[PDB]
Amino acid sequence: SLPATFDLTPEDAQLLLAANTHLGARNVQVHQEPYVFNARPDGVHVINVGKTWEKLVLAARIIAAIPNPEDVVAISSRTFGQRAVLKFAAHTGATPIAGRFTPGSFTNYITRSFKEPRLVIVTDPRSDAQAIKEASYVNIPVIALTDLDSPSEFVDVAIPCNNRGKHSIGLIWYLLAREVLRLRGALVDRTQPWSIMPDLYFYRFP
Amino acid sequence: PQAKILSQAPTELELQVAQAFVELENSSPELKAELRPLQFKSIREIDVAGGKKALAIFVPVPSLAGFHKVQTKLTRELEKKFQDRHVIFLAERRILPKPSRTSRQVQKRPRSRTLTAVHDKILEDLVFPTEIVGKRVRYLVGGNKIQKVLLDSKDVQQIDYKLESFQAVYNKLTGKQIVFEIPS
Amino acid sequence: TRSSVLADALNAINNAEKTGKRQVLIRPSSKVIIKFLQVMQKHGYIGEFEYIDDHRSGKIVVQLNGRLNKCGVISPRFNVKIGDIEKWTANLLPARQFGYVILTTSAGIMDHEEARRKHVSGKILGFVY
Amino acid sequence: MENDKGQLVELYVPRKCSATNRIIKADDHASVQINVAKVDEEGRAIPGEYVTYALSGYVRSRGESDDSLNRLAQNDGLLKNVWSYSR
Amino acid sequence: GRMHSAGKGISSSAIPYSRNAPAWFKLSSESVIEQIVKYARKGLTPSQIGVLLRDAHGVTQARVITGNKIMRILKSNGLAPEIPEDLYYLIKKAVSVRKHLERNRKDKDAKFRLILIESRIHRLARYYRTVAVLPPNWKYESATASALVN
Amino acid sequence: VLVQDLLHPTAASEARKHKLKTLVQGPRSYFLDVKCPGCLNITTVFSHAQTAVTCESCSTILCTPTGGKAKLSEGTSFRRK
RNA sequence: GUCGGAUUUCCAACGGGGCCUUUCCUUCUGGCUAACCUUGAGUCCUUGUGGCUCUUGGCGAACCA
Ligand SMILES: [Mg+2]
Ligand SMILES: [Mg+2]
Ligand SMILES: [Zn+2]
Repeated sequence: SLPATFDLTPEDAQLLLAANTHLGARNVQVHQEPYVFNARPDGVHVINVGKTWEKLVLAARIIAAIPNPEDVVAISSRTFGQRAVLKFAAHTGATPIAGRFTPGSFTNYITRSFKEPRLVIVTDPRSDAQAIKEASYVNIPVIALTDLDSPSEFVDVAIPCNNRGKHSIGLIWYLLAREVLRLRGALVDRTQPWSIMPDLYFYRFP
Repeated sequence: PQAKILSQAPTELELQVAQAFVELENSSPELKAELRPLQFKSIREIDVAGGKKALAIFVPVPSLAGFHKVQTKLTRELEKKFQDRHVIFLAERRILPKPSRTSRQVQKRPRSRTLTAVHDKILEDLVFPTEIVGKRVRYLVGGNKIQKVLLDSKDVQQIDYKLESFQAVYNKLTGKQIVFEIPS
Repeated sequence: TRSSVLADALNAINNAEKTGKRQVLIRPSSKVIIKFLQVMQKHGYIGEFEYIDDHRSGKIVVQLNGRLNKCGVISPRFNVKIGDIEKWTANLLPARQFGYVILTTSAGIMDHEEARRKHVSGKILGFVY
Repeated sequence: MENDKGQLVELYVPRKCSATNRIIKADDHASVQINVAKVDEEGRAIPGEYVTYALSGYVRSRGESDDSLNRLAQNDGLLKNVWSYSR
Repeated sequence: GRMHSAGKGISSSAIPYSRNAPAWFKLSSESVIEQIVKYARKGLTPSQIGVLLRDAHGVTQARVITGNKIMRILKSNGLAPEIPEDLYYLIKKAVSVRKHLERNRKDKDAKFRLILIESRIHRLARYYRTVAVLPPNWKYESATASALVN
Repeated sequence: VLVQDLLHPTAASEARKHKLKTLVQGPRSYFLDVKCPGCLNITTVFSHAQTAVTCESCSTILCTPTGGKAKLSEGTSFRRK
């Protein structure tokens, strides 16, 4: 139910490997073992980035399918994710929560931060735990960026990457947004690479 | 010697196979010395849905030991002669009926004579010389059993063109279905 | 020790269904487990199951849908007169409409409604719903 | 659920979970529905056609939601070579 | 899971699914029967015999190559011992412990363990006793036993 | 894990299970054809041999038994089966 | 169909019985039916070893002791 187009492109893969999204953490939850490709002699695991890709395409189809492009929420309290997410919001028009996720932002209609998503995307399912926990109280689907040691509780469609290094983060977010826009029609053809650099998504401090 | 090889019943196929038998020992010194003491009881012909048939050969049990030392060449020659027929060698094992609740006097009917043992022997002979590595009954959602036999990888080619034949033969002799499969 | 096989079989199946798994690996197997499962299947409480030979006593792999609220074994296989069935079904099953207290009679193993129909009775194995 | 006149008589036939075939009930605020987008040859997703799944709150709490989604999608044409039937 | 102790270890010979011979084996049945009797005459117990054939003479299973069990092979040729062999070894053990006890009367643990062994002897005994592989009157006593092993 | 195949497990994960806890238990031991050059005769020796096997003729010890496996002597030809 | 119930054909259901599948009650000797023939006879209609009953000896399936 997807064309010979959507398959992983040599260029894409180059990007990924350049940003070491393939570098998985030292321990594997029994829940993410199928993602793990092989383990290196130093104890660092390798992720089937083909699967990283297909999960990206999936998360994209979902982010796409939501009627009002405002409802989708990107989240991150994680430093790097702040920067990346903000842009994600910009190009995709989704709503962003960088930094401190106020508790009860999904319950409690009285507070000013009250939002009623129809999909949450989260950078780190551990540091952003509460947003996941809270999404669970109100039928809100979570799509996360999980390392191989990230709690896969209350998440559907995990994207196996590398929550640690900023390159991996930014890259994944960017690829995500790009795929979404390719799905909407915003970036007409599929041969055309994104005019925008992934480095816009990277975390920079002066 | 077509009446010499059989045991008290001459039919067309049986006389033709006994005659082929003779003409096959007539062209050898060791094969003739081995095949001559080898008698066989009866023969049965049963069809496959490929357009051809199969020749099951009933053998007295205490002779099968010797029959197995020759069976590859013997079936080779008997298949080169009798063409469009898949030749199979089975033993003759008498099954005893299960003791009824009012069964009068019966000696403790041994397990070798049990319906189970016998059918699992028919399986065993059906695929000589390849060796059965494990069986597996499927219980369907329609209430049909399917016995799945698994075979080795040493003599695949000797039997590969015969699988379907078994599925007929067995079905004619046991009433049970069967499927064959080989370990990846 | 392993005193009833049927007991551990049905226990495994139940636990698995609660976890929401999709397959279980029963061991060992029995003519009885086989029959019990065939009856479970006839009413579609489980999908299809496979018996694995190993010369000892086989294992079984059962696939299950999710239609199984609880199956269990009633333990000392009490005898049951025909009129008595009504009381068992009045206790175990959640409803007069459905469910099955499955028996062992001299006319084979079967659910209780088949026992009603064939007009026989025997001992009581367990119960499905 | 019918009566004798052959007419249905429930409040509602409820949503079953897709992974688990168990019922999702009305107070289960951890249950979820997933719309995935049907796509064109041009790689555009149509605004109003979805392949949708249901998931019990149980499966998401237990942390099997993901793997469940994988299998489901893969079998329903969305993915390929993500989810193995063997492990 | 282990009478007379708390431990629950599983450890045993598995067995091949194959009921019949291995391909790579090329000796006759009479060969190994001859070998077996030859070893029994040397004085061995069925166990040690099978171990020898498994080790040196590459016989996987006695009952495979020869359709008979090792014990049946010995009984066929009149080499069956009067008492079955595991029982033999149990009694042997209890004799040993009882002797060490005669010297040491203060080893409580030895007294204890002697009791356990004796119990196993008793249970085993009654089994053999029932299936008539031991004479219905046969009985273990300490003096009797020391007379048996000596 | 919520769904899987048990009748057809991966041979990888299967060869790592304990001897008994597989889909059908079967030994993990094998047999060895061996030769000491000073005899030119193949003996067959069980991989986890418990008795130290001597060659047919010469009083030479092919292998000493240890815990789990058999420790074959230095400078000895062997081959599986 | 019929002058409220009626039974045949079409059809599933659901139970029961007896067989054929290597395979269920086994006989032994004396009495009683019909069936196979030996055998010449009789009544009918297609010119009949066709159908229905006889006269001595048995095969097989029920039957009683
Ligand atoms: Mg134990
Ligand atoms: Mg005790
Ligand atoms: Zn030597």
